[PDB]
Amino acid sequence: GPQDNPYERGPDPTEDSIEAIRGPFSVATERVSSFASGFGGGTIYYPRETDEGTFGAVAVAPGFTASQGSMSWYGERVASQGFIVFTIDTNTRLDQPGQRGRQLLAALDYLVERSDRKVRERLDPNRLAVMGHAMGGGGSLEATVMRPSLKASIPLTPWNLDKTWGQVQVPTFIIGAELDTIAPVSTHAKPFYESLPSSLPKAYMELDGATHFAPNIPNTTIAKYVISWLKRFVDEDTRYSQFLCPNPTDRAIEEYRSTCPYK
Ligand SMILES: [Ca+2]
Ligand SMILES: [Zn+2]
Ligand SMILES: [Zn+2]
Ligand SMILES: [Zn+2]
Ligand SMILES: [Zn+2]
Ligand SMILES: [Zn+2]
Repeated sequence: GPQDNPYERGPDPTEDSIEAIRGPFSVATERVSSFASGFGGGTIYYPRETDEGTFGAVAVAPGFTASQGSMSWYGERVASQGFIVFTIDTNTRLDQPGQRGRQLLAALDYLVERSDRKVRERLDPNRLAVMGHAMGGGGSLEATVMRPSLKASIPLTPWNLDKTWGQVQVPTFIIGAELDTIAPVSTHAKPFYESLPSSLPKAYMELDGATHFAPNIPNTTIAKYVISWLKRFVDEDTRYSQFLCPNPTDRAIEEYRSTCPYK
């Protein structure tokens, strides 16, 4: 309940509520011009109801050649669970993971400093996270090295030629696609996960039968655990621990690794 955690938002969760296309908050959007400094603009999805307090935020990057449209479904699916979600475009579609990491941070700074009052008043600027697909997922990793105060990081089918992440301090949930041929899990997702410190709160979820582009369309397995990870780490909301620990066993999951329990 709220008495034991000022960041709890929404009713106590169930598998129904974390699998739902929409959570308990209605959502509005603020579009941000590509002319914004430091990144290519995007769309901010935010909860409309203010009666429970302010919210943490997650910036969400797409992958190589891709635009915010490839990530749009995350916007309201996650924001409706009580988050500000900023699906960005990058400066160019050809940007690499390091560049994408810088841009994720620029998008977060935009939320804190430059966003429309409707967004700004709903934001707890102390509770920020990153997520991204493919090179954008490599960017999520990069952003956490650049800014260790981030609360959470969710690299989705991540791509990065840098395979070493032993300096990461941010709780990181990597989602792999078993059949990925662009960012194969053998050489991207799994080594990244294994390189993160074993004392870091972390998880690896591999999706059975999934291709590289699985994160770009609604996927209930991705959504429910993205929501749970953000709740646990952005909101410190231990009502969501039940879904993360012990390891999920959903049929769609090829394998799951974790450092449960998350103290
Ligand atoms: Ca720009
Ligand atoms: Zn509570
Ligand atoms: Zn490295
Ligand atoms: Zn499989
Ligand atoms: Zn279940
Ligand atoms: Zn079911």
